[PDB]
Amino acid sequence: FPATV
Amino acid sequence: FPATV
Amino acid sequence: GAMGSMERASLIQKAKLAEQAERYEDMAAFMKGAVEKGEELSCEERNLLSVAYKNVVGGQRAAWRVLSSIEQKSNEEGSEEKGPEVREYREKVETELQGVCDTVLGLLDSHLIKEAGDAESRVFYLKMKGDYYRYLAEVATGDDKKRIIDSARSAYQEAMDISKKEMPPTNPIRLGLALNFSVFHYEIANSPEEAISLAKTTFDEAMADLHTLSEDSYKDSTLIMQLLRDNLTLWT
Amino acid sequence: GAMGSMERASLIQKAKLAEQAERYEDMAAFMKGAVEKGEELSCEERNLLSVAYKNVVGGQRAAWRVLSSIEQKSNEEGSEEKGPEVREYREKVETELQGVCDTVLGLLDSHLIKEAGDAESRVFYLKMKGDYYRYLAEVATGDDKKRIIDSARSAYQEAMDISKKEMPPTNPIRLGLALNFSVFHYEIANSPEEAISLAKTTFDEAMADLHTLSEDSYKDSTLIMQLLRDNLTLWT
Ligand SMILES: CCOc1cccc2sc(C(=N)N)cc12
Ligand SMILES: CCOc1cccc2sc(C(=N)N)cc12
Ligand SMILES: [Mg+2]
Ligand SMILES: [Mg+2]
Ligand SMILES: [Mg+2]
Ligand SMILES: [Mg+2]
Ligand SMILES: [Mg+2]
Ligand SMILES: [Mg+2]
Repeated sequence: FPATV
Repeated sequence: FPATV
Repeated sequence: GAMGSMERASLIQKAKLAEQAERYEDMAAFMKGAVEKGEELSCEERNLLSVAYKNVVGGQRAAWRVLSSIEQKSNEEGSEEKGPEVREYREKVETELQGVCDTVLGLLDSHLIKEAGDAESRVFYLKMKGDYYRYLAEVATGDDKKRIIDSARSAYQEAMDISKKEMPPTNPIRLGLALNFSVFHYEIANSPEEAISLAKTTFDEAMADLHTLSEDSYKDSTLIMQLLRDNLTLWT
Repeated sequence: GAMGSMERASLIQKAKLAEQAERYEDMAAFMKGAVEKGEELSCEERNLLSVAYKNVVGGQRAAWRVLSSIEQKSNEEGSEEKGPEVREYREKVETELQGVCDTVLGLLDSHLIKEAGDAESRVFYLKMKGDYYRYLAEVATGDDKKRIIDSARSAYQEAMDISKKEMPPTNPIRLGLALNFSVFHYEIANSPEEAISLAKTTFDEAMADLHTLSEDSYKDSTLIMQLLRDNLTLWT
């Protein structure tokens, strides 16, 4: 999965 | 801590 | 509210203890109680709220993905019929996840967003609104799916519009918003080119503003810039 | 019982799905429902029950230890009085932990142990009884503390007596029982010499029986033997 914050 | 199972 | 009898300051203190103990469901319940006291939240308090619910919903999303993959395998040609149980349990986790999202969105609508006037509070809450609609969109399949996606988009876009007018390009809230809206474009809206363009422009505009920052601010901003680059590497 | 309307086989299937999804509270609730169907549990089912509750109570114990340490620091000379909140929240986690232990002990007493006649079932359940009384003892401070410790000891001792008569010294249930009873001696009963003696004798008697085993059994037994050695290294 791509990075999120 | 010591090991337990 | 089960937290109605607890002092606001005690709820905040216990949220911090729960964080140290990695008790994120408790942390979220304490922060929900603090929000329901009706006062605006400070920067630290807003981040306690977000850390708590992000950990809770993150665990639910990870579990939903495992169960969804099992369900997909159980439905392909040649698979042995295993009964309704996989779907039922995926549905159980999904309903609990939706409940968490609805709770967060409820706190934002009653009444965090309407009282948030400074960019750092209002952008943060609108980012959260976009994030929790995005988590709803990840599991959505019904008549309202397009409306769920558009609700996420609309919240992200309002946050973006404010952030561009009222924050420097290195502001970590602005950066994290852009990171997440870019992921929305890639994973939810089927807009990989928009996702890539947003990540690239955000990174480059932040790079050009780093010279204005102290060492500590530089660390905060470059951390999120690296996540933008990580996604660009994944996508190109 | 909220699981009363679900088929036994469906509860077992969902416990396995919950394990894959790392949803151990759900796993434990499903296995509790399966036990409450009233039938004896197979070997695999007994281990699903134990894996589920061990993960749940393990998280509670870790959280309790964090909170207890904070509370201890807040009570030493020179510390700023932080109010009742640390104690209150430690007490909340402690009460939830005690509730889990009481639930497991309740399943064992109604009626798993009384129907367990084979050594592999009965030793396993008596080991679990000793383990959950040990977790109660870790947090106990009242008039009943010595009785809680003695309940753990008594369950472990009955399990040991059966295991020595009815299982080979390499049996993994027997080994894990001895490992845990040794930790009971060291950490609960203030008997480090008994703990060390038990770990050493268990290890040496298992070593001498490894020659009888297949490759797969050898792997199972040596894994637990290494834990015995790890504890001996920690303690000597
Ligand atoms: C900068 C992003 O979030 C914070 C700002 C300011 C104080 C705190 S304390 C905290 C916490 N996880 N407990 C997070 C933050
Ligand atoms: C040997 C110790 O426990 C098991 C014996 C036999 C089948 C299984 S399945 C399983 C599980 N964690 N799902 C554990 C076990
Ligand atoms: Mg008050
Ligand atoms: Mg659904
Ligand atoms: Mg644009
Ligand atoms: Mg039936
Ligand atoms: Mg107590
Ligand atoms: Mg002896």
